[PDB]
Amino acid sequence: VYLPPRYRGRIVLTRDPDGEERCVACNLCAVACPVGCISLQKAETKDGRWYPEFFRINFSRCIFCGLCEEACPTTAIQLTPDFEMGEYKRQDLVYEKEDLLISGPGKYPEYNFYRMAGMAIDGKDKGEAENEAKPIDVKSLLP
Amino acid sequence: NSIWPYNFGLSCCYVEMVTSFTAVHDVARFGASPRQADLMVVAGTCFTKMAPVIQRLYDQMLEPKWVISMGACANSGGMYDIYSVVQGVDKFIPVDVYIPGCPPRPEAYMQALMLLQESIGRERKRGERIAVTNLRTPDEI
Amino acid sequence: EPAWQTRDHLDDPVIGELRNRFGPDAFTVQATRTGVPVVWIKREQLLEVGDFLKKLPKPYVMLFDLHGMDERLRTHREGLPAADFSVFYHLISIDRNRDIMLKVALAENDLHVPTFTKLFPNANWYERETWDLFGITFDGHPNLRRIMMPQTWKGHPLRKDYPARATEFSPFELTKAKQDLEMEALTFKPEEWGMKRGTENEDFMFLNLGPNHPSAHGAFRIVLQLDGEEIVDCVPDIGYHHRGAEKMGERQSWHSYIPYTDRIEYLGGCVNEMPYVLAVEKLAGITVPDRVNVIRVMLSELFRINSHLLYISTFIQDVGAMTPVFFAFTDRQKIYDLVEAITGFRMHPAWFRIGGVAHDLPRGWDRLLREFLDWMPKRLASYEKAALQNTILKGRSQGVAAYGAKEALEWGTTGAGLRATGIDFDVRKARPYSGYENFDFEIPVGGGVSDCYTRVMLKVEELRQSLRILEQCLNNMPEGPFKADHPLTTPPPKERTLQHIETLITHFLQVSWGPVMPANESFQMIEATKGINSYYLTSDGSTMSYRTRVRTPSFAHLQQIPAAIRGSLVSDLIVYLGSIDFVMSDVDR
Amino acid sequence: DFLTEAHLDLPMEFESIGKAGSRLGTALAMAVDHEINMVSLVRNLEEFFARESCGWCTPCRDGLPWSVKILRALERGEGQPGDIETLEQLCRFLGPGKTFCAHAPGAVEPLQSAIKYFREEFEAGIKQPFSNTHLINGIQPNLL
Amino acid sequence: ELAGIKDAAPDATFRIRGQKLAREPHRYSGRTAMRANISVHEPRQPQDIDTMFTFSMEGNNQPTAHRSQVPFAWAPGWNSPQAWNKFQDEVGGKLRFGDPGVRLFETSENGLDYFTSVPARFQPQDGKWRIAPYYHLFGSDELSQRAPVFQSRMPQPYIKLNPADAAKLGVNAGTRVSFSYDGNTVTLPVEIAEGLTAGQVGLPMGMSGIAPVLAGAHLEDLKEAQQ
Amino acid sequence: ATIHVDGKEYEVNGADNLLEACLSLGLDIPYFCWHPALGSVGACRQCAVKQYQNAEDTRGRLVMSCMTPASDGTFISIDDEEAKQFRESVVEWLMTNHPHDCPVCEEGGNCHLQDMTVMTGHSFRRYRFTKRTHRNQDLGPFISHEMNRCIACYRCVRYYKDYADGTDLGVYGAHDNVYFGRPEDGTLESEFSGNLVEICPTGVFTDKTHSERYNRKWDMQFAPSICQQCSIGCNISPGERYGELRRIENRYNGTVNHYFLCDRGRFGYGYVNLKDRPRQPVQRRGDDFITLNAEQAMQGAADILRQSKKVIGIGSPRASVESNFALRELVGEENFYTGIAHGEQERLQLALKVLREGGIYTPALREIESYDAVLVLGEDVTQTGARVALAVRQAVKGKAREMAAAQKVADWQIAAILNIGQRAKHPLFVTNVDDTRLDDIAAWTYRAPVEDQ
Ligand code: SF4
Ligand code: SF4
Ligand code: SF4
Ligand code: SF4
Ligand code: SF4
Ligand code: SF4
Ligand code: SF4
Ligand code: FES
Ligand SMILES: [Mg+2]
Ligand SMILES: [Mg+2]
Ligand SMILES: [Mg+2]
Ligand SMILES: [Mg+2]
Ligand SMILES: [Mg+2]
Ligand SMILES: [Mg+2]
Ligand SMILES: [Mg+2]
Repeated sequence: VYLPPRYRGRIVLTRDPDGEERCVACNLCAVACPVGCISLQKAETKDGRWYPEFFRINFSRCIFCGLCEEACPTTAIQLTPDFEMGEYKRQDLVYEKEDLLISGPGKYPEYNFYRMAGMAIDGKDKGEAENEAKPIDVKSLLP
Repeated sequence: NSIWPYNFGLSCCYVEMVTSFTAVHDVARFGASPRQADLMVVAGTCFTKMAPVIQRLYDQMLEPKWVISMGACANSGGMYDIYSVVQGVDKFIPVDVYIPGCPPRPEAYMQALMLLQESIGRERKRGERIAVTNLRTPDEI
Repeated sequence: EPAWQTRDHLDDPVIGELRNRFGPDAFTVQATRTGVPVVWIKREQLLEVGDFLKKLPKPYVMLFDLHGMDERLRTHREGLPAADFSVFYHLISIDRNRDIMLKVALAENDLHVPTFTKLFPNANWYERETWDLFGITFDGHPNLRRIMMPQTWKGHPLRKDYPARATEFSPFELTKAKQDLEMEALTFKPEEWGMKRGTENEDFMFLNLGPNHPSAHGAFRIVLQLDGEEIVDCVPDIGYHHRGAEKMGERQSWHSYIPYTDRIEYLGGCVNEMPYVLAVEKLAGITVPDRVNVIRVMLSELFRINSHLLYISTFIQDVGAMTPVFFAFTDRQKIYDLVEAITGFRMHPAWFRIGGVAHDLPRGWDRLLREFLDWMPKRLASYEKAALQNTILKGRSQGVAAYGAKEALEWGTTGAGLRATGIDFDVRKARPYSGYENFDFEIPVGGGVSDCYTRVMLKVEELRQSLRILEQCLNNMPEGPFKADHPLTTPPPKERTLQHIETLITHFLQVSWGPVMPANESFQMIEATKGINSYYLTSDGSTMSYRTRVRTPSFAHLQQIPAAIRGSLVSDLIVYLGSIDFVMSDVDR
Repeated sequence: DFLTEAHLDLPMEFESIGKAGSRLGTALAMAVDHEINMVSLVRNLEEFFARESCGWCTPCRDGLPWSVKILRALERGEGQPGDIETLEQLCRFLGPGKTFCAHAPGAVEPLQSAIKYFREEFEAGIKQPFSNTHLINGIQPNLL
Repeated sequence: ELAGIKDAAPDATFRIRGQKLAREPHRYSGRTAMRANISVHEPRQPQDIDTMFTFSMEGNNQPTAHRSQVPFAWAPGWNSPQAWNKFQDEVGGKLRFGDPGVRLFETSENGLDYFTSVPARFQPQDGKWRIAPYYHLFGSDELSQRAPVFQSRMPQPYIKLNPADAAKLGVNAGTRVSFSYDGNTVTLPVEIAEGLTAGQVGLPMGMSGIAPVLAGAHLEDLKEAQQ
Repeated sequence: ATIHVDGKEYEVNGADNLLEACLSLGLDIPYFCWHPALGSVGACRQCAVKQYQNAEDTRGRLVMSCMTPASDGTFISIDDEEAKQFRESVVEWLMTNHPHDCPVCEEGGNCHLQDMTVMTGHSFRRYRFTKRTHRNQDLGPFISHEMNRCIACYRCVRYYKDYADGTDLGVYGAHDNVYFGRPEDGTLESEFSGNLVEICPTGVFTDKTHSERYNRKWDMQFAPSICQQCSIGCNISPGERYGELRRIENRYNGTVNHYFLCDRGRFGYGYVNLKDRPRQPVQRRGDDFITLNAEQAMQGAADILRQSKKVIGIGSPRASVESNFALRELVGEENFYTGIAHGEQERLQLALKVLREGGIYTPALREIESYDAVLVLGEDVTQTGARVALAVRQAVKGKAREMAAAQKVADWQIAAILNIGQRAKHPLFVTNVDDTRLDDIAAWTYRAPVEDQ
């Protein structure tokens, strides 16, 4: 069986070129879902990094529309060509981040949202984003 | 190794697995009613009107009976959390094997038959899916 | 004119006639973004305006749609009479390529309207459904039973004050609804279903034909009244495939509702989301580029070919004898592979977006479509000649359930039912939509009678034209965007929202709260795989629809069945059901 | 506003120079000789008018730096199509009444007045294809 | 006397065009998955027989609705707090259709008499310290102080003292001090208060260990911490 | 009092600006720096509407809605092509320097800048150059600080300093490098600084108490509730998600706390999320605790209470009108004891007597901003009920408004009203045992014992 690169398949969470997970827990995929089968909570790493505390997707309701993947602004969640096993209890069809978080970057290999964002994390400082200038202090001498 | 499925597919799930037998062992080689059935396959949306029909077709078949709930509409409601749809076949029928998708591929039904017959005679499948580095980009064919 | 601007049709020869015959105060013409003049008639002048429209130089000879609307909670209703509920009648005329939408205002207490079942006979089921979903009674209806919900229902779903979500499951109510069926399968009284009680010496068996049969795409529970083995009267019993899809449009934003449009009537992937997307584009004010138009017509042609192949094969096989055209299903799978390579979803693609399309076509769709257009034509020719030279088909299905232009007009029949009587009315050619006008394809019609054989032959030569449209699409696909640059396109082209803050803000708000469509009303009528269906959206200025009315064709095609087969045998009814292209999800929405 | 050599004979008073397009300010003229690139001079003026502003109103505070950056790119040779048409849009939207004070209406007078008379020296800097995105890998760009 | 609390808000069965008022935005997310870890069969939405609101979105929250109890401000295109412009008749004015409150009493015709009781001048007693109430916004409320966020914000316990009376003892600016009011012997640091009248001591009212009832009472003995 | 907006003819109060009147009529004009409580300053320039005259001037002039008097013979047009383009370009200029972080912003689906960017129909970036960046400050344990997202609308500074009299927040720098924060890291001293989380249109000032356990606005579940940390009835709207109170937002009430809360009420809500709160009725069988049902608890309690020689009840002054009553009914009228000390109650019923039986009108919380003189005799109003302190602060600025209205200055031009005042205030005489927070504005403070006061 051959499946198109097209996402339809089994939702999956990916990681950026680094080791860190892509998701930033903004809830843009949880609200765009027609069915309402995504439910997460944002937690904050020590320095500044947003990440999902728990991520949970009800696969007994998911219709695999692909609206979630289309809404995610950080390319964290994607639809990959593979089907879920048909579980026995229906309770075991609720995936909880541990199951979903893949080891790789998925379809888009080099995109790093936090290289674009303007807020500081451990990696990048205030003036180290993409197309950004070093912060000029108001107490400067230059006019 | 003897199952004669009575496919109760209502909605687009039915016409999606219209060729379910293709991936079958005993059927399609002779040697069709719920009165002599062993396996019921609920595939389409479970409406508040078809529910008595489904329940009576369940009580007509005899006790060594296993029901498979295909699709995301039979499992739990669906995208249709609406006033006229029962929110899952398991609300009134004890399901044995669930299958996700909208609609699921015939491979899913084949694998469901195998997985159910293995009950008589993610955690177990997580390592493979969890750790895949890269995928084919959506730009070719 | 941008082809979507709010315009009242005061320069339309029909409102001038309505003014000449009723005076310039009997109605108020509303300015909408539909293509039809919306006049607000009074309840008392309804039956004398409808008949006047029916009797004209070039009359309005089809009632296309008739449903209510709940206005109790509607802020932006300027230029409209005071109303709580309202019923609208969209009358189609064919001799002049024009439509008109009458409207009647209603109060919550005095909630009733005279019945249209005397002018246009295809208003029986429409009024039954309007009374089922809204509490609007119709004074003078033959029988006004609930058609979509069971008779034991208590509320009226489509009202505003009715929760649109499933309620706690009721096992004892399921128990009662299951036991009472098996018990009261005892007296199929003619009076409740309107069957006049027979003669008491004929077959009073009242066979509830096919509660679950593969000929009809669903339960459909048709009830029969036979005298010998003839039918003398039959009433269909629908409602068994009704997932609330018009009330769901009021719970989902303009963007999230697209998968529901796909499920409205399966077998057609993008054919069903084309009218919704074009109607919400009218509501927004978007004019998609040429590339989007050609992409949409290519996808809808692929799905039309798919559904036509399935229908032809199923009828040929189900008549009793057939050549092993096992492959046509193989070709269906092939088309599905193409749709999967393009949209990524195969079945229910949910590809069409507001103001464009989800992705730009894949890099290798050219060869993918060219191999298909080189593999299909000879197969279809074989397909056309085997279905014609098969005399068993021309014997078992010829003159089985025949009606003429008059009946097809008065029962709301469209598609291949119509257009086989000789009424060359096709939406692609009459009212071109989504850059349909730029293709060369002749619309096949029939001569006089319209029976099963003629309908099937028409759907057969309705394939070569779809293949010609596909070949033209492949030969000249314009270069340009796949999403119209417009502040309301949904959502903004990804590669920009991933790196630009304005586009990110737009995408954020459009997928979180939904796009804000300004207050207005829109309508789009297309030619579906089986008949004509259209979306009549009403935006109250919010981020979701205030009302979504889907006119599906299989409704009227099923309503016509009792009139079409009276004095015919049960096998005639079976081949009739096998010939009218209909789906039960299409019927019940 | 800049003025060419033809306007050199009109009397130095408010009405005459006001009708000639320019405006008599402190009546202390400046003569720009041929060896001065106009884009460099207008950049030197707009960077003063942008760095010397205050922060109160958006059109000045946030639009003068954009003109400064466009002019730096034009004098470096990294202009792009839509630059001069973006500068001209700044001369209409920073005019009198659109900003809180008169600093920006006068700040954008030499710019438009140099564009009018010497557009060639501004176009000569546009040597790039407009591009603003970075081509994310898995997304196909929206074409034109 | 409370006959006016019946009009403070409409009772249950109050509907807006049949609909009851909504507690959640229309696009409330994660409805079939936010309770999935406990059980995948989602429960019925909770029933609110008490009031006119529903614990769901199947309700009504429109700017032009004819009620004065608004759960939140949202209008199409105006997501933020600025959505309160659509809910008031004139922006910055009262909420359209009035404001949700009923004064129980209205000003009387005739007033009280003059209270002919002037208190005598405060003369400080030797060996007794009248407690002057010092109230803090953070930490002076019984329930707010329990918030783990106010622990960072609330001040440290202290006992303010007049310099003329801090120097009268040996205590200086930060020395702990023990004092007895009842059975309890509290020991708090000392801060100098130049504005406080001499024969008084300050105490943070409400702050744990000091009951607000300790306002006007006099602690009988105060001395150094006796370490 | 009869303006013409886009051909239509409306009736407006001719005493307020065109932005206020057009927003009261239901029309949609974008605006960042106007606030219906802080007057109008023409800083952001984003509420531009074309203004004609003669009803036949076909070439009007762009003018800011919030600064034109909206007099009788006024002809404007919100939808003019030039006005549309200017309003759009005005947000484009703000977007030139914005940080690509909506996903990580504390306020998505709640941001006013997102609303106005989607409203002006701007969804395409022509800017190409670098953005200016800023370093943040530590403002306290309540509200955060992300100066990258500032659009320099001046609402924070105007509110915090001219309205609430903060004295430790202002603007620094100039020329597109402007900065709004504290002079140095440290906690914000003002009691009413929480309102900066909603006064600021962008996500620069966002509260930490919600930022820790965050949830987008749509996910929240609100209900009309009343602040319970103070004697005033400030109308709040607390939001819940995943079964715990996430934040407390302000709920407009044009008679009590129109737009502003305290910090004790906005941030002191964390006592409902405690993990030690009682969640089931338990019984102490000697030394052990056994969890009971609801019916079990009621049956047991009634069985023990029915065998009692007398049952008394002690209600509190923080329950509700029913909870106390309900209890009163359970124990008898006689056995119901108000859970406050004798002296705590005597001077509570005396205050109630002064309010009821004393023929003097007790103003609402917003009517306090309309009184000439104030005598705060014995109360630390800032620390006990602080919204009354903000209302008094608004009342003492009344003399500047009188001086401005005597010179025919409109009541929405706040800059001119303040400039005409020049630290001239109505008399206010506070009185307390020690210094207060209303001494900077008071004419004289009396520091003395509660007998000398
Ligand atoms: S999956 Fe995507 S949209 Fe959802 S929270 Fe993570 S980054 Fe946001
Ligand atoms: S693809 Fe599945 S999980 Fe994602 S939005 Fe659609 S239904 Fe929900
Ligand atoms: S699960 Fe999907 S394909 Fe199957 S019946 Fe339901 S909506 Fe149709
Ligand atoms: S135009 Fe004037 S007021 Fe506006 S920012 Fe420039 S100097 Fe300041
Ligand atoms: S302040 Fe508003 S526009 Fe700016 S990043 Fe945050 S949410 Fe987006
Ligand atoms: S910090 Fe906020 S309120 Fe202050 S100027 Fe910037 S955007 Fe406006
Ligand atoms: S003044 Fe402050 S503490 Fe008192 S009720 Fe209002 S918000 Fe709550
Ligand atoms: S709101 Fe009027 S200038 Fe900013
Ligand atoms: Mg309750
Ligand atoms: Mg005013
Ligand atoms: Mg920093
Ligand atoms: Mg810091
Ligand atoms: Mg500083
Ligand atoms: Mg903020
Ligand atoms: Mg009671």
